[PDB]
Amino acid sequence: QESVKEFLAKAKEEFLKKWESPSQNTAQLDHFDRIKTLGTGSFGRVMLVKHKETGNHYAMKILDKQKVVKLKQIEHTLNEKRILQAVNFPFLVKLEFSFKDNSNLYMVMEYVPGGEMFSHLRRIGRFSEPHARFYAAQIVLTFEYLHSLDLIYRDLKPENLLIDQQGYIQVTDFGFAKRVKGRTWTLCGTPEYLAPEIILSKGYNKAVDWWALGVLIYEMAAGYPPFFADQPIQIYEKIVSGKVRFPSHFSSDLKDLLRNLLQVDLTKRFGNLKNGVNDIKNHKWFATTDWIAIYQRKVEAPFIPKFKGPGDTSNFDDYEEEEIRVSINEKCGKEFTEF
Ligand SMILES: COC(=O)c1coc([C@@H](CO)NC(=O)C(C)(C)C)n1
Repeated sequence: QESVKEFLAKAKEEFLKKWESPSQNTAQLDHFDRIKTLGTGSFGRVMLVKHKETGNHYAMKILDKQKVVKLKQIEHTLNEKRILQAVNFPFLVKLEFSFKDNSNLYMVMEYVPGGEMFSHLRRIGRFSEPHARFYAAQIVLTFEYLHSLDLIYRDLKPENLLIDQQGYIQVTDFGFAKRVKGRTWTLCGTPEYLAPEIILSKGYNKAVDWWALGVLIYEMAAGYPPFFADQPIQIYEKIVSGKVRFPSHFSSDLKDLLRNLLQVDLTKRFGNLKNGVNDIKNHKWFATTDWIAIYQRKVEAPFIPKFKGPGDTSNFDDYEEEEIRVSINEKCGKEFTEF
């Protein structure tokens, strides 16, 4: 479709201009008040902050440079910021500022107050097929955009899909995203969502994102993932067998789509054939989807999250509140020069 082709050609031009000349050093820590920790990991955390002059709220991801180095995430953190400052799509969380100091790296993102899809899915149990399809369509369009820019996302899971004030998705966490024209090799992603070729240590490509979409759609519509088991080794055995059991409540169209996304042979997997994403967009499970209306945000969402305003944290959970310490000495300056 020439209109889609021309849209994607412009998207790639605009991405490349920012990719080749990345913004740097566009805010500083003492311009913000710290409000609350919204999540925390082995080298980073996300905190709600408020800009002291405008009053705007933001989600600030703070990465400790020394822990990034120890956990072998240098390149991944540089990928994340360089990609996020260069992309622009309705269903991606927007990076507003970035900066670093003696101790940390900071990415100041728009704050999405409705919470993770994960919380909502686990609360309700499972989504109906129309509800799962609304979210799936947004992921299909987002992956069409990213892949056209030669980006692989590599962290699709329900925790990374935030629900905005209109009930639409914002994908967050670009920590594993990478610009890859061909193959890449790093072992990364959560166990339930890993494609077989990642588990088997192969050179893999963008087809891993389409596999993960199959896992996500299955989990949204069933309430649990297709290769579930108690420990990773057992999850990995199920994935590489690719034997899947579908609930009888799944439609025949849903099972057919999922057999083609959860195809172990990556050379046969939907999204990775000659017709690319159009095998997915034209599949019968998506026959009711108006792709343009989804992109334009004209479809009424299945679910509007309950929250009181742009500062409400009630859809995220509670963590021990730790200091944001900044050393008097610069740490790991060389490794993070380009941030
Ligand atoms: C716009 O809002 C956000 O980007 C936002 C809100 O809360 C989060 C939290 C929990 O999802 N994430 C983390 O803390 C990680 C450490 C990356 C897992 N991100």
